[PDB]
Amino acid sequence: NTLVNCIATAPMKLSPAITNDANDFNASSQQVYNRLVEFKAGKIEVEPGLAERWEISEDGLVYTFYLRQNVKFHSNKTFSPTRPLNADDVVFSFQRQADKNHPYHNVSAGTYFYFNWMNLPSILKSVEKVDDYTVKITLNKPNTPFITTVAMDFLSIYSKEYADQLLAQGKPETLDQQPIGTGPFIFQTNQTDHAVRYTANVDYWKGKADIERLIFSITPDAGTRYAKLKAGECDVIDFPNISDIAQMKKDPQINLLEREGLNLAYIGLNTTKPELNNVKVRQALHHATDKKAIVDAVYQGGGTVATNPFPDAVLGYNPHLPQYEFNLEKAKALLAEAGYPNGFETEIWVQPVVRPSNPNPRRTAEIIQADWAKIGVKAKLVTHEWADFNKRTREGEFAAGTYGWTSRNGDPDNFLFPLFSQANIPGTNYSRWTDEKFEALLASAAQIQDTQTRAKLYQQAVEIFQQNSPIIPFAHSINYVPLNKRVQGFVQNPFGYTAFYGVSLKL
Repeated sequence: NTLVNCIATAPMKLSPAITNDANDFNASSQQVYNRLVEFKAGKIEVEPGLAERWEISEDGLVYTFYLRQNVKFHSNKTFSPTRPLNADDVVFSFQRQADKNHPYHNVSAGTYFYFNWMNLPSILKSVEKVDDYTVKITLNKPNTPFITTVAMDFLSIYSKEYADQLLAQGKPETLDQQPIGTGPFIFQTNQTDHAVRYTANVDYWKGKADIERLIFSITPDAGTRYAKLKAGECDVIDFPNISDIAQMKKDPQINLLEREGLNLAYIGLNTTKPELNNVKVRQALHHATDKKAIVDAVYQGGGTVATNPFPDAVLGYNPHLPQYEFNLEKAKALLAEAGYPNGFETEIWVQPVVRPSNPNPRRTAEIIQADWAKIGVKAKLVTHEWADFNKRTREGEFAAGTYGWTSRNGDPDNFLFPLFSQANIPGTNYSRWTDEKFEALLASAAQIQDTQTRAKLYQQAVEIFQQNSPIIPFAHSINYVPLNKRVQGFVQNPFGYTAFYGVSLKL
C-alpha cells in the first residue's frame, strides 16, 4: 500500500516551528510530528495528543498538561533515542521560539512566523517542567482560544535528545532538515529529487497506520495533476484548477471532497469617511451588493455566499442573522433617508494580489461599481501596489475596498477581534468601527471557558456588528481535496491540511 500525493510545489521547509507557508506543514507536522492536543478529524475542537489529559485553572491562566507515557521518537541512521518523550522535549519546542537567547532560536536562521501571528509573545507568560510528565503553561491573561493554538502545526513537539546531540555534533540545522518526531509517518532519510518519501511508524502510540509508504510527488502543472488522478497515477492532488472542478464532480475515478474555508471575503468600508460614517449609508451599500452575482462570477463554483462573518463550522455561527437583501430600490431609498438624494462619489480599492479568499477582486469591484452607480453612488476603481494597498488601508486612506481574512485557529475570537477590535486600529480592523458593548462581549467571550456560554456571547456580538454593517461580508471560499476512488477514510481538515493517518487504499 503506497499512497501517491501529487503536489504543485516542493516544500521549502520540513520544520513546522519555522514555516511561513502553511503548505509545508503537510510534508512535516501533519505526518511526522504530534502536538500536545490535536484537532478531532474534520473539526475545530481538540482531543488528547501527546498530553493524555489537561486541566485549566479557574481563572483560565494556568494550563497543566499531563504527558502520555512510553511515546517514542523515530530514529534514523544519525539518531536513536534512549528515552521516551517527556517534558524536556515540550519545553524545548516552546522555548526555542519564545526565548530569544535559546541556543536553537537562530538555528536555520529560523523565523517564528506562527508564534508571532498567534500573539504568543504577549499571551504566553511561561512554559515550565513540573516533573518529567507534567508541563505547566501560564498565560499573561485568560485566553480560551489558547487550547486550540496548542494544536496548531507550529507547536509540534521536537526531540530535545536529538537536538542536544546535533548541537554537540556541530550540526543543529539537521533538526530542521531531517525531521524526527513521534508521528504516524517516518521521513525516509534516503530521498530523491522531485519527491518526498515516508514510511509508516510501527511504534505509533495510536497504532500503526494502514498505509505503509507515502510518496509526495512534485507535479507542477494543474492539468497534469488532474489527468494523472483520473489515471490513478496520483491518489491525491492539490491546487486543482477551478476550471476542472465541474468535470471532476462527474468523473467516476474521482471522489471530490469540499467544504468552506475558514475565511471571509468582504467589502471593507472606512467608517471615518464622511458619508461612510453614516450607518444608513453603509446599510444602503450593503443592500446594493449583489452577493450571489459576485460569488457566481468570481468563484466559478468554488465559493459560497456569506451570511455571517465566519462559516457555519465556527463557534457562534447564527443561521438566522438578519440580512440586508439585495434590493437597489430599497438601497436608493435608504440613501435618501440618510440625507443623500443624489448619492455621492467614492472609491473602491481593488486588491492587486490574488488570495484564495478572493480569486478575482477586480471583477468583484466591477460588479459592485455597476450596482452602486445605479443608486447614485459613483465609485471609481482604484489600483495600488500590494504594499501601498495594505499600508494606506491600515492608515485609513481608503473609502471602500475588496479585502479578505483567514482565521488560523478557526475560533470566532480569531475572526471578530482582528477585524473589529478597537485595539486593531490602525491595523487589521480596516473599517475602524468600534462599539463599547461589542468590545466588552469579545473580551468576556475570549476569557470564558464554557462553550455554549461563549457561543451566545458571540451571537450577541455578531448581531451588533450586523446592525452597524461596518464591512459587507459576501463570500467564503470552498476548499477542495480531489481524491482517487481507491483512497478511503480521508477526512477533510477545516484548516486545509492533509493527514494520511487513518487512510487506507482499496484494490
